[PDB]
Amino acid sequence: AQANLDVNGRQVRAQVEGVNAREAVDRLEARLRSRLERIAEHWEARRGGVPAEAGREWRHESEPARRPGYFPRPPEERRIIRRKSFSMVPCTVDEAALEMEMLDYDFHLFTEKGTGFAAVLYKGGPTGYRLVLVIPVPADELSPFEKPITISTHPAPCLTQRDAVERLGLLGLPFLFYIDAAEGRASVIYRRYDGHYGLITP
Amino acid sequence: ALTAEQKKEILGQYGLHDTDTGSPEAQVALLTKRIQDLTEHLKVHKHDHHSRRGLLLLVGRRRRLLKYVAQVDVARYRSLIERLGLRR
Amino acid sequence: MRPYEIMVILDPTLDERTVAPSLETFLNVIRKDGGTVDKVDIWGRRRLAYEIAKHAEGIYAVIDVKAEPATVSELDRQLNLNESVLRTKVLRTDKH
Amino acid sequence: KNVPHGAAHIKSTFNNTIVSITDPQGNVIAWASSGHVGFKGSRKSTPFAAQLAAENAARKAQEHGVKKVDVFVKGPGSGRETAIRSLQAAGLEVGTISDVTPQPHNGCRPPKRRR
Amino acid sequence: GSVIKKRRKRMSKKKHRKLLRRTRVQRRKLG
Amino acid sequence: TRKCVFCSKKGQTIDYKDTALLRTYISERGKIRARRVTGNCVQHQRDIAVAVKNAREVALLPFGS
RNA sequence: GGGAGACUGGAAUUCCUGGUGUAGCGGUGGAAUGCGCAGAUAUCAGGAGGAACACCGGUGGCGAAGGCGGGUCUCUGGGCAGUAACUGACGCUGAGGAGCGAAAGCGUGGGGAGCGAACAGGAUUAGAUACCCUGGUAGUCCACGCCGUAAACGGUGGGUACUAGGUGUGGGUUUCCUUCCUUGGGAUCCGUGCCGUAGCUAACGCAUUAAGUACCCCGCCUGGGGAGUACGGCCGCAAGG
Repeated sequence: AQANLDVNGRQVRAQVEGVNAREAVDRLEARLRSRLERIAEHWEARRGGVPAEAGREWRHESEPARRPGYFPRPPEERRIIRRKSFSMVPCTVDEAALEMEMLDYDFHLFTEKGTGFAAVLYKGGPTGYRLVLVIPVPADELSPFEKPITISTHPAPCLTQRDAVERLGLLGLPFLFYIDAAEGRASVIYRRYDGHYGLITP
Repeated sequence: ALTAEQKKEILGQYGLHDTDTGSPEAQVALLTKRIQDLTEHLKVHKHDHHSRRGLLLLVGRRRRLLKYVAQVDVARYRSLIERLGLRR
Repeated sequence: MRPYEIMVILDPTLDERTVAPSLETFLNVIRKDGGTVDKVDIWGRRRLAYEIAKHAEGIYAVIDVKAEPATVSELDRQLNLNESVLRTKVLRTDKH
Repeated sequence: KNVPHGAAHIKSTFNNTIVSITDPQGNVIAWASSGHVGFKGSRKSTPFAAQLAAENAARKAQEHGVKKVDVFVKGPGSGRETAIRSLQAAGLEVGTISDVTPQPHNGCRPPKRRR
Repeated sequence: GSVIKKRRKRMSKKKHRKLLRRTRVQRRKLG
Repeated sequence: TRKCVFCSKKGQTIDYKDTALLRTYISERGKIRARRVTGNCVQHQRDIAVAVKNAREVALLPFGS
C-alpha cells in the first residue's frame, strides 16, 4: 500500500506491506498519522526548538553574542594605561581635521585658535563632522573653516574620574569629553583596544 | 566540657594515686560528671539531638570502662558503682 | 567574669557634657554586682552611614567591662530600654 | 511653574520604558511612556520606542522651564542607552548619570522558571 | 543502567497507587 | 600573587571599630571584595567579612552606597 | 555555615495613608483575559507585616547521615596537632533492638509578604483536563507532636597493614635558604581534589581517599514478568510503611 498527500504544498508519502488489504490499510493509516504528526510545523510543534533565554543554551539560529571592538577587560583591574598628550598648540578647524585624518583617529582633542579653549572634533556621521567645546560658542567666534561641520550645543560637564568612568559605562559612547573636577582642565576618556580606558590630558 | 579545676578535683578524689588520669576509675568519674552536666543541659534544650548523640557516645564509653573494671577486679567495680551512685 | 565591649550610639540632641556622667550611672549596677572593672571612652557626634530612628548624627561610646554574662545581659536590657540610646552592640573581647 | 533643575527617572523593563521628569523634591511634572507615543504590544519594548518616549518627555519638561537634568536609570537594559542619548539630543542638559536598580539582599522568592 | 527498568517499575507502582485510590473507601468499609 | 598583609609580622589586628582598615577592603559600591582580588588567607578574609558586617550593623559603613 | 535558645540589622517584594501626576499599565514568540480612567503605572514621604539572608561565597569548612552560612550573647557536641604525664589489650564488627533521619503529608494552636498543588478564566491546538499569561486555596513559616520514606548516590558497609609518583588546596607542628618581610624551600601528622605506575576489570574505568594485595564481623543476590503485589501479621489518626 502506498499513499501520497499534498498538505498545502508539502508532500507526505508512506508505504507499507501487509498480508491482506485491511492490515495494509491500517498500517498505512498509522504511518501517515505519524508522518503528519512530524510535519505539523505550527507553533505548538515549533515552540520547543525556538531559541530561548538570553545566554543559557545555544542553537544554530541563536542570536550571536554582541561583542565590542575592545578586549573585555572587566572593571576588575581595568585601569588607565594609555595617556597621550599629542598636541595643544592652537589650531583651526581645517588644521584639526587634517591632524585627525593622518592619525586615523575617529576623535581628536586639540585647542581652538579663536576661542583659546580646548575642543574635541569627531566624525558627525552622515551629518558631517561635529565639534564639542568646553564652553559652547557659536560659529562666528570659532575660527573660519571650509569643512561642513556642526557644533554640539551642550557644554562639557565637570565631574571626577570615577564618575567619568561610570558615565562612560552607563552612556555607552565611544568616548567622554569633560572638564576634570580636580584638575579643572579638559580630558577625553575612551575605551582602549586592550580594555583599559585611555585618558588624554594636557 | 568541664573546666580544669573540676577535672583536677575529680581526679584527686577518685584517682588511684596523685598522678594518674587515665585509670578506669578516674575516666569513669569524669565521664559520669560530663554525663550529668549534659543531662542537665538537655533538660532545657530538648531538640539538641547532636549533643544527645554525644551523650550516647559518652554513655557507651563509660559502660565499656565499667565492663573492663568488672572483668579485671570485681571489688573495685562494686566500690566504684557504690561510690558514684550508678545502678547498672 | 569575662571581658565585654559595648558600643552604644545615642541621639545627638542631648548635650555631650552629660553623656559621661549619665552613662556612669548606667554602669553602677554592673559595678555593684560582682566587683567589676570598667573603661569608658567617648568619641561622639559623628554622622551615621544610614539614618537610624529619624537621626543622621550620633554619639558613640565604647565601654570595656569585665563582668558576669548575666550582669552584662541585664545592663544591655536596661540600655535598650532607655529612650536616649539609639543602638547598642555587645562583643566578647575573648577568643570569640 | 518654573523648575530650572530637575531629575529624570527612566524605568526600562523587558517590555516597556517609562520616562518621568521630576522636580527634585520628588514631584513628577511631565512623563512619557513607551505606549504613549503610539506603540503597543512588543513594539513598545524596542529601543526606538524608548527614544521616542524620552524625546517626548524631554519636550514636555522643556516647555515647563526645565533646563538641566540628572538621570536615574533603572531596569534591565532595553533602551536605557537610547533613552539617555535622546534626553541629551532634545536639548536637555544631562547633569549626572546614576544607576539605582532595586537589588534585594536575597529576599522574597522569585517566580518559577519558564519553559 | 538504562531507564527502561525504572519506567516499568514506576508504571507498576503508579497503577497500584491508582487502584488504591479507587478502592480506598471500599477497603475501609470491608476492613 | 598578592600578600596577606595580616599574616605578616606587621599585620594589624582586625576590628570593627577602625573604619579605614575596612574601607580599604570593600569596593566603591560597598560590597566586600573577593579573596583572590585581595589575596589574604581564608581566616583573615573571614575575619574581615565579620568585621565589615558588624561595622555595617553599628552604622559605620553604608549598606551599598 | 556542628547543634539549641534568646535578642536584634538592612536591602527588596506586597499592602495602607498623604503629596506631584497623567492615559495607559501589565504580559507574550504574538496577543487576550487582568488592572486604570472613581485617578492606575511612574516618583517622593510616612506606616504595617511576613519570609529569605546579595557582596564575603569556592568543587572551601563542619557534621555519622539527613544537612548546615545577616549579626550578637548563653549553653553544648565533635575533630586535629604537639608533649607523651597516665591506665595497660580495656580493640573491631554487630543478628535482633534503640536513636537520628531531605522534601512531601497528618493533628492541635498561631501566622500568612512572596511563591504556589488544587481551582477559575485567557491563549496555542483538530482536540488541550498541559507547556505560556492573568488571579489563586492548601502548603511553604512558628510551637508541640506524628509518619519514616528519596536518584536518603561516591549507585562503592565497618576496622586494619602494605603497594611508583607528580601537582592544587584546608588545618597544626618544626629544620635550613634567610631577607627572616616571602605559598622561600624542606620534613611530618590529619583532610579534601586532579593526573597518572604496577595491579584489577567484560569494558567503561578504579588506582595510597582501591573497584590492588590480605585478615576479622555484618547486610544482601541466585533468569525476566506476575510483584515489592495478594493473604496473614506489626506499626500509623490517616496517607501508607
